[PDB]
Amino acid sequence: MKYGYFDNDNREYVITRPDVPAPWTNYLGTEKFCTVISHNAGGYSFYNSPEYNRVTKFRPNATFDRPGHYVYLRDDDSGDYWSISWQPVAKSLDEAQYQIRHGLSYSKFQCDYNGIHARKTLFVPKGEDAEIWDVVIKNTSDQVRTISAFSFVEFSFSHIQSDNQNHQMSLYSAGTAYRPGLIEYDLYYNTDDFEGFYYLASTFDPDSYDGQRDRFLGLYRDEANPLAVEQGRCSNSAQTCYNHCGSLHKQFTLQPGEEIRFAYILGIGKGNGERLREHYQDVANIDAAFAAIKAHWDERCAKFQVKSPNQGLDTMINAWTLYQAETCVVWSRFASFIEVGGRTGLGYRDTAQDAISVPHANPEMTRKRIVDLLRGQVKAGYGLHLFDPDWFDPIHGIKDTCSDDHLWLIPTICKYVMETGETSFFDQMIPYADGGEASVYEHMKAALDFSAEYVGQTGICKGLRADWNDCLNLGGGESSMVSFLHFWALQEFIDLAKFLGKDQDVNTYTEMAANVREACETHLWDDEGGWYIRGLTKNGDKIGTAQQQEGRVHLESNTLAVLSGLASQERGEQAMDAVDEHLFSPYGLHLNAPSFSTPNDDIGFVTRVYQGVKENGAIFSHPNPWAWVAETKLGRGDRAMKFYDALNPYNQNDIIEKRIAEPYSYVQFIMGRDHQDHGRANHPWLTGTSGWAYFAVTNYILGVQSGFTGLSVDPCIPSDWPGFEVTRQWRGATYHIQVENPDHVSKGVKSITLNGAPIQGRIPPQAQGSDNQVVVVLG
Amino acid sequence: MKYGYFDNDNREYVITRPDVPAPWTNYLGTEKFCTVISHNAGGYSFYNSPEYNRVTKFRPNATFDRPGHYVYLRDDDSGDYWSISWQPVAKSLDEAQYQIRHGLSYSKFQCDYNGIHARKTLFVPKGEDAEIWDVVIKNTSDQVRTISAFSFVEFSFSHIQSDNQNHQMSLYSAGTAYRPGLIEYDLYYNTDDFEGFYYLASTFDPDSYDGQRDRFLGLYRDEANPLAVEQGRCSNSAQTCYNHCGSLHKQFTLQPGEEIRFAYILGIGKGNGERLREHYQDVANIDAAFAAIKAHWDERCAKFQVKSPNQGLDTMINAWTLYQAETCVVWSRFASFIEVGGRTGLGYRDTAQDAISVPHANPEMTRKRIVDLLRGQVKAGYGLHLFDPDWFDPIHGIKDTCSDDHLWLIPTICKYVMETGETSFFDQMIPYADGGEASVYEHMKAALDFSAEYVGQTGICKGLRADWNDCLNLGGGESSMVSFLHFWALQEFIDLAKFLGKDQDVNTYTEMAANVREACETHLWDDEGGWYIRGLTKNGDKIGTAQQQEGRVHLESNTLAVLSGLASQERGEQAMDAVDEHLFSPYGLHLNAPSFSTPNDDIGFVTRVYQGVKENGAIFSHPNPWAWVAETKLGRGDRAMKFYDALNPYNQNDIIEKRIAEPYSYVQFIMGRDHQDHGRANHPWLTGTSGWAYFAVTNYILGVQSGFTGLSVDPCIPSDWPGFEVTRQWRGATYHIQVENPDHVSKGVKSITLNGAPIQGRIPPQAQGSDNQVVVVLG
Ligand SMILES: CC(=O)N[C@@H]1[C@@H](O)[C@H](O)[C@@H](CO)O[C@@H]1O
Ligand SMILES: CC(=O)N[C@@H]1[C@@H](O)[C@H](O)[C@@H](CO)O[C@@H]1O
Ligand SMILES: CC(=O)N[C@@H]1[C@@H](O)[C@H](O)[C@@H](CO)O[C@H]1O
Ligand SMILES: CC(=O)N[C@@H]1[C@@H](O)[C@H](O)[C@@H](CO)O[C@H]1O
Ligand SMILES: [Ca+2]
Ligand SMILES: [Ca+2]
Ligand SMILES: [Ca+2]
Ligand SMILES: [Ca+2]
Ligand SMILES: [Ca+2]
Ligand SMILES: [Ca+2]
Ligand SMILES: [Cl-]
Ligand SMILES: [Cl-]
Repeated sequence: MKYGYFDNDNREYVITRPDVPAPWTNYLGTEKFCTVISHNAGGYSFYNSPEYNRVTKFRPNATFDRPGHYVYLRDDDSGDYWSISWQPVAKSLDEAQYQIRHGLSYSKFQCDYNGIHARKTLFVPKGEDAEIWDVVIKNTSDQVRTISAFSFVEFSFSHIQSDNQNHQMSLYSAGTAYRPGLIEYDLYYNTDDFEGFYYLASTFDPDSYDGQRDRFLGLYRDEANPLAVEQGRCSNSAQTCYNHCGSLHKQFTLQPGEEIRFAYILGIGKGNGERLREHYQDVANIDAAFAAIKAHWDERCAKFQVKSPNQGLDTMINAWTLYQAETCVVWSRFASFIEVGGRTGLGYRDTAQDAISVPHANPEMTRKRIVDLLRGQVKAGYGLHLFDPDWFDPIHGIKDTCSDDHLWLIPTICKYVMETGETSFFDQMIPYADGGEASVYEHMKAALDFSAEYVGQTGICKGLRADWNDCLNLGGGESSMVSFLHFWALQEFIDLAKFLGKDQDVNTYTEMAANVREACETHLWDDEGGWYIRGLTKNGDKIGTAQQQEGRVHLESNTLAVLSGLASQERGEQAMDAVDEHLFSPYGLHLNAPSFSTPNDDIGFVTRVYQGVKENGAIFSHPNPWAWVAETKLGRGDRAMKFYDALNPYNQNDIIEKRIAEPYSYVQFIMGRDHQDHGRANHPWLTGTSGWAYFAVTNYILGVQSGFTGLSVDPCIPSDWPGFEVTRQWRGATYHIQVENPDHVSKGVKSITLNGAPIQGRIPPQAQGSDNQVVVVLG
Repeated sequence: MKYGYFDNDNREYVITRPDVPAPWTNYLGTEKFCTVISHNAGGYSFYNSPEYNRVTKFRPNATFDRPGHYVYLRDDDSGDYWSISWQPVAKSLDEAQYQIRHGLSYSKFQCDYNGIHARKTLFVPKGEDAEIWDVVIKNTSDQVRTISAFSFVEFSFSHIQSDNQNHQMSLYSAGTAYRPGLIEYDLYYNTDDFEGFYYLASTFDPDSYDGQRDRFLGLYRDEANPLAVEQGRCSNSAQTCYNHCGSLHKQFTLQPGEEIRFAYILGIGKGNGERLREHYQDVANIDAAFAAIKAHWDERCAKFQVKSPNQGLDTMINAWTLYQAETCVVWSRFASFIEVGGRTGLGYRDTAQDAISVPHANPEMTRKRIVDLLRGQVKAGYGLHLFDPDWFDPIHGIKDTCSDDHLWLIPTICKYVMETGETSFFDQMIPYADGGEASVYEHMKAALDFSAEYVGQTGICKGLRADWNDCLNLGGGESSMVSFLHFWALQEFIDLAKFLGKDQDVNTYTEMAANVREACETHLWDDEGGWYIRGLTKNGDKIGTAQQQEGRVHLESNTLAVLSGLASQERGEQAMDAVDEHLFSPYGLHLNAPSFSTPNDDIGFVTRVYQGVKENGAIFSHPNPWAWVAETKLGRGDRAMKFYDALNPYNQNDIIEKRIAEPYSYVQFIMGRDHQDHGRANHPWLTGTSGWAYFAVTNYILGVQSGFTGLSVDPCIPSDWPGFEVTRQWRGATYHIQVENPDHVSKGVKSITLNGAPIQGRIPPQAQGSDNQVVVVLG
């Protein structure tokens, strides 16, 4: 079963029927004002901080996703009414035809019902902290029609906790006032004239309005049947206290075939509403704003485009996955339909990894996030697991420290400089979260040294509070995952030190890496099973061996052993063969097998989690891309693509009855084989799987990698691929790459020509604005 | 407009139409399991801790109060369905007749619709941690009817925060399993077999069941139209993860006039569901449990009953206000439809005051709360503003300390001993919250000494974080309210010291009281306005003077000046005349006038609050009873009764269009004259107004007071009252008091006879079980 399809030409996902088994969302905004909106217009907006500056309310985890940003239409001759989005009125699907087009930073809602065609485009324009509701109403019937339009949003008390509880205070913390075409919402206790005021404006001069939720909706009614809409007019309510809304109404008379256009604007700050309602009265200004949003992503998408034999890969890499990855970098991970309160700010390992994915498209935000992370690192070398970057914009103990957090930043910083060429970044002085300062370079060394310090007697990194797996809590125990990550970070740093001419550091960290490899190869390999163990408990018991009944094969240890470059080709192939044989499923790779069932606090909370769920035996998406990278390093492109195709949301467009979640978005996890709902995807959008998938495909499968001295092209693809093409923008120059595979191999470059001339090795960075033809022949 | 009436004979409030402008709630439970239920069966249950052991979910502050504890009925011949409570199905009120009877610790729901009579009684039986749903269905039509019944509750993830957010974790934290007539809900991460399991059972053997919320309700449907109910059968769902519910269904065939009875049971703990569903199959056990709940309150009500010329007073004192006050003592203040998360445990000043109200009816719980408060006091003498008594069941700094908290405990402890005669309580050793221990007596002295230490250069108590008024934040500034409270506490302690023969302490605290009175009479009286000021800022500027434009007359300072006994009769009368002239309104006494409008942090947050709202110029109920007491001390009974009648919810039974809130419950505050909604009552049930109102009427208007050596009767009533009668149980003996007012005075006892013999002064405590005739003649 399917509910829509991908429109490649318009870079939009088209939902043809709104009765999807779950809300399929999209993100509006690219700067500070953000809206998480569903295909049923449910959702909410916030400014900068989802926790402290929510703009409109949201009642989560319910059968309906309300409230939202709704436009109700009413036939004033019959009294019939419906919404442009299917919900909340939910007019029969046998009578009304709905369509939703989710695009990059905008969503188009359409409804054709009983002679009236209506369209509503919701998007947050660049340069403003507001959301435009571009509405078009057309009379397609053969008679004159009189249609009234009503808007609705329920204003938030701003702090999520105040919307959910402590109403003894929040119910008396705000008020509404009305001015022509503008409902002004005042957060009475917020003295800031910008952040302390919200508004809902209309480009038309209203016939009626409502600022009080209880008056617009009415007693014993909700968003599905507002009293104001049913009766055909608002009550012109506005006062201090209780719950507030933004409802503006206007009646229109339409001749047959006639259409009208107007807009509603939801925004923040005094003065802006009056200004924007006037500005957008000239629809050309709305079209210009929309064009700017299209340009924003056209510019980003153009920097990396691929044409290959795999349509699913092309569709996702050329738009959707780039989009999802950058959304994570810009908006972090705490504002979705799943993350709706509590945690806020930046997750250290999350943003550290996300930031490695799109420096080619958004170097400015990538740099900003990297600086945020460096400011969030303590002198000891570790990172603050969860923090608000605004805290350090010009601290927990070791007990709350996760062992992997800080290490992820090394490869990311190196990649940022490789991509931008901003070598001076390493000399920038950045303060530590707990006092003092150091250059970016020294911050990196502090991280590498920390992991060398916190090891066990055999040289394996301690797991501490938790490693990448939040449910693997070893403390004094040791993590294979962390040691492999340490090795990867060390390899990256060594290359940097060589490039910078830091001979002393090259020797120091080459020696450190050598010790890590020796320790891992000696202690972490299980020669009976043929794979790498997950780690060891504080008591020295190995976790993940061939003789255990639970949790024998783990995805993190085996994939990272290869991704880091630590494992030999021989052990790498066998370990990954174990991954394929025991963890692969048509929906992707399971995190571990068999699932844990016996509580064991020497291992972690994972042993107390349902089988096939979350960290315990489910298909946790994030590490899947690590397997793809591992396979490319082993030179097995067909294996890598098998894994890619299985997890690619695009290929599950017609199995929604099982998947449930958006076919254009990677999710946190899919129920594993041990759970009856095996196949059901959970938590779309804000997962690091997106950035890693993008990074893995672009840098390893397609094999395009920026470097300190040049651009490398070393693909690992399915042997049956005749070749592929990639357009890559790097440091202001364009590289038109054509890969040919006449002998049908998977990996191995026979020759590379730059503008007709054969070259050896990397492609040196060419002049700004230059266009270069790169032909790579495999063999 | 009215929506119901008081049924004095059955001690119930009868709601005749369910479309009340707000949810009118009741509290089920008297031990550990509690349910906050509305007249539309909306609401939730929790065990001991509302914050960490919520049993069923609640989506607060919305147009509908859902979810709840619902029973859906369906005519299987037509497919028509409705709920016993009006909502959530909301069958037309022109077709169905609904009635709700809220009683003491039970609620009766009734629905008569199209030939079917249905009744549902919800109550938490003593001795069990569960809620019984006693259902009776009767076919009143002239034909055979086939009716199916379905239950519904949405199980909570237990921690309120987990229901509201962090679903990335909570959605996978529980599961359901089914056994005959029992849906077992497992909080997977809670290892306790009792607290970690909930259930919904039926006395009947089900035809179908549903443990998954999404299957019972269905896609794009909610509690108003569950798919299971519409189709006439559940899907027999049960699994781990996602949202869970407790739905059990059974079809019944009823001959004309035939009726059936069965029950649903919502509860906690493994093993209990299977046991109780069997136990209640014998309806006699349900009736016995209900009889125990009736006995519980009959015993309590009988200890103080009044018969006077004022029906509203009698109705409330003989049942409703006693009920509300004890509900506060037992369940604290953090579980209502307003308090739904965040704060939990005990508020120091709140429980300290509440505990003075019902020691005659529930001495055990009163003692328990007093011990909780003593354990929550630090060596310095002050109390922890908000704490969980379970923490100290065998700490903030001075910056978070409120200046009044600890003082309220003195009069309360003295009253407890006067009431019970447990003089040995003073010698009990109780540990301080921050280490060390001291006798109850010494704990009290530590509190009194603290307030003598923290004073300004003129001898007035510092306001610190805040005094009784949470929005009056003076810090180094001084509070008139605190000094008056200190004087009251000192007077109470001095009497105790005298009684115990502690001569040294008598002299010490008599001297301390003398200094407080001199300082207050010299510095706090405004001789231009004729009242007591509210306090002084840290800079020495008086707050509440005749020359100021905002906040001239305050209720707290003027009432407490008299209640404490500090003010002279002359100043007391004039100050209270200012209260009457400037603060009285038909809805009660305003807290201050004029309202504040200019932000002034030297005074407090009250200057930043909307006018006529909350602490800024609204009718804050809590201090109103203080005015009643003040008037009785001045001997003006008519004035006291005028204030009582104005605030008495009972008298507002037919002005619901303005009041909105329950006419049987005192509320936190009523919108003041400065707000357009003047008259609207907010936050019923959990307000200290109830305990204070009960204490004020019983001890001062009716004038019945227990003492260390005897019972006192010194009433202050309206001069036109011919007299009144009171039945008082004290220390195991009954006192049948008859007050006669032949000369029509307001206060002043001419004679008192005990069993026919004239006596002078207090009535000595008589023998256990004795019945005594007390005749008091005023004059
Ligand atoms: C105006 C306002 O919101 N006042 C409330 C006050 O009534 C309440 O007692 C306190 C509890 O912490 O919070 C706020 O101060
Ligand atoms: C099983 C489970 O609930 N796991 C989650 C984990 O996925 C998440 O990353 C972490 C965040 O603090 O909380 C829990 O550990
Ligand atoms: C935002 C967040 O806390 N994401 C975590 C991620 O850091 C962790 O690596 C992974 C595995 O446990 O689970 C995700 O939920
Ligand atoms: C439970 C609670 O915090 N109740 C407070 C009470 O202590 C305070 O005396 C009063 C006046 O500010 O306001 C109530 O909301
Ligand atoms: Ca037409
Ligand atoms: Ca404001
Ligand atoms: Ca160019
Ligand atoms: Ca009949
Ligand atoms: Ca359990
Ligand atoms: Ca007796
Ligand atoms: Cl994730
Ligand atoms: Cl209150």
